Amino acid sequence: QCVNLTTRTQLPPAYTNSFTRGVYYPDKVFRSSVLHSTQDLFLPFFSNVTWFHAIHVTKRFDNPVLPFNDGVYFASTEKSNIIRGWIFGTTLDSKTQSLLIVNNATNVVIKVCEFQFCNDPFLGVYYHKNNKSWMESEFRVYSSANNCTFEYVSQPFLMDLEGKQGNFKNLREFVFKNIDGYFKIYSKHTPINLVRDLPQGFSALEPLVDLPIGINITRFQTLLALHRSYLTPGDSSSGWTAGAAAYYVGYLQPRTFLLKYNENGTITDAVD
Amino acid sequence: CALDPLSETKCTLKSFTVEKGIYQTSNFRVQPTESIVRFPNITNLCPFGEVFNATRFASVYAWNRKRISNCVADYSVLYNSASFSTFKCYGVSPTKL
Amino acid sequence: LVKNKCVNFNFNGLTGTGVLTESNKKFLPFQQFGRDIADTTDAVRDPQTLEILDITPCSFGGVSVITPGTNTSNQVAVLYQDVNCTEVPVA
Amino acid sequence: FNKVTLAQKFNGLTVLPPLLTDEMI
Ligand SMILES: *[C@@H]1O[C@H](CO)[C@@H](O[C@@H]2O[C@H](CO)[C@@H](O)[C@H](O)[C@H]2NC(C)=O)[C@H](O)[C@H]1NC(C)=O
Ligand SMILES: *[C@@H]1O[C@H](CO)[C@@H](O)[C@H](O)[C@H]1NC(C)=O
Ligand SMILES: *[C@@H]1O[C@H](CO)[C@@H](O)[C@H](O)[C@H]1NC(C)=O
Ligand SMILES: *[C@@H]1O[C@H](CO)[C@@H](O)[C@H](O)[C@H]1NC(C)=O
Ligand SMILES: *[C@@H]1O[C@H](CO)[C@@H](O)[C@H](O)[C@H]1NC(C)=O
Ligand SMILES: *[C@@H]1O[C@H](CO)[C@@H](O)[C@H](O)[C@H]1NC(C)=O
Repeated sequence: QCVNLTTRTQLPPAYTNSFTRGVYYPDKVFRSSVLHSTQDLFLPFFSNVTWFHAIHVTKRFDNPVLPFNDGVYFASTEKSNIIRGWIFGTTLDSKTQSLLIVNNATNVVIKVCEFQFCNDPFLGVYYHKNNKSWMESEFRVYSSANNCTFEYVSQPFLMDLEGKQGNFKNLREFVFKNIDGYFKIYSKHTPINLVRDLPQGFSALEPLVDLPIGINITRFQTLLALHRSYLTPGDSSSGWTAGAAAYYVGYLQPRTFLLKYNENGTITDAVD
Repeated sequence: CALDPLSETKCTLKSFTVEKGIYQTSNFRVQPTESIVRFPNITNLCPFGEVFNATRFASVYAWNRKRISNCVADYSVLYNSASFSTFKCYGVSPTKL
Repeated sequence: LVKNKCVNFNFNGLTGTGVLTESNKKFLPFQQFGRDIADTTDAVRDPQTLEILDITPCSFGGVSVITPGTNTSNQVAVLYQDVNCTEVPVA
Repeated sequence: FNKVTLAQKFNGLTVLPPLLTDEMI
């Protein structure tokens, strides 16, 4: 069973120019104090990025479909790990295979099967009286899974044991690609201080995990995490609550890029 | 033209006498001693041991299915032991991994 | 592996000829083989011990003969253009 | 001398030192 949530009126898409952001290492080769020119697919230096409101304030819910177009930029300024899951595939039903990328406090699970995704799926967590703790269930997103051709357990990259530090929020950026039947994911953790989510500071993006899965990918959809609404023992109600969060989605494009490598091999600056 | 360096200069200059000076006669190039190879470690071996050495089995009509992927295979540990009755394959030689 | 000896290395994913020596340059935890200007394989990281090795083309050069002249003597002296004295008798 | 900055060895290319070194020049 899936909980359905749609709104007749659609929130208009916001915009942001995403100053000088979205550069990753095209390869895994090392150069020392060299300026190298590469021909690959990068986010344009000054382009239009769509700032989506996953939850808008009681509160509105929306995780709209975003076309892939051989590359997607992703970043957010979540503080309570609201954004947890990624969904890629062709039709996101049992008809064809699909990719689910989810993570919890323990480990990351990457799993490609003939997933039967709900039309409006969200991640739900509830308190376990027997375990005296909180756990996560991925059955809220998919009901039945068959022909599972890939399993993966890895260290988490999104959660921290420290928790919220206050105004010292941390910005996380991801970049996905699909070349030669390989699903490549990049990431980078960078602190921020300014109110605007994407600052002028430029930082490289380091590879995290490569996946040798051959699947036709043309559509992707983001996922959100929600907490169970708990009331007094004398009251009985069903609902889910979560904090407001937002994320940025930009589309890559074939461009010619010049990257400046320092002596130690870390990218310091680039020009379009 | 292949016995003494002076004769090599004589051959390269195409003369029986050589004037005082310097001349470049041949190119000297070393060769590798042997060919070496290197590959990453042997980690995440195929879980054939945990399956073949299982404590209990399942019924034929309800045969259990195990999925093995994204891991290194080592078939030597399979055919090495002469403790089997029927070793049959379809479409692939065990010795041509 | 063998160090400071000309060998035909075949590392993971790339093949070439050269020499293997101790390194001082440090890679990043996600990189495999270094490079330099003109995009030639300059260094390769060892997949086993997470160590780096520089790659240098095999020693080579043109020979030259010091001849005082046929009419003055027969003694000669052979000169290699740029070779360390340890690896002269190879060819 | 300190105002002039950038010749490397390669597969088939070499560089020969000049007869007159910088000190003798
Ligand atoms: C790959 O495997 C080799 C051998 O199994 C590992 O070599 C060990 O390296 C450590 C370094 O501290 C030595 O103390 C050991 O004596 C070496 N041998 C063994 C058997 O452990 C090597 O570390 C492995 N590399 C990776 C990246 O896993
Ligand atoms: C309600 O949920 C079902 C189950 O996915 C879905 O088929 C249907 O379109 C939803 N309707 C509305 C109005 O949200
Ligand atoms: C580069 O590496 C050297 C040697 O470890 C170090 O002294 C220097 O601070 C590093 N530079 C940067 C920008 O990290
Ligand atoms: C099962 O265990 C025995 C005893 O250690 C061992 O000799 C044999 O190789 C094992 N079989 C497999 C398939 O690992
Ligand atoms: C004999 O050799 C000397 C080398 O010192 C040379 O200068 C001289 O020209 C030679 N004689 C003849 C006749 O070539
Ligand atoms: C030649 O190789 C030896 C070997 O150790 C070394 O000690 C010496 O410094 C080298 N000389 C030159 C000019 O490279």
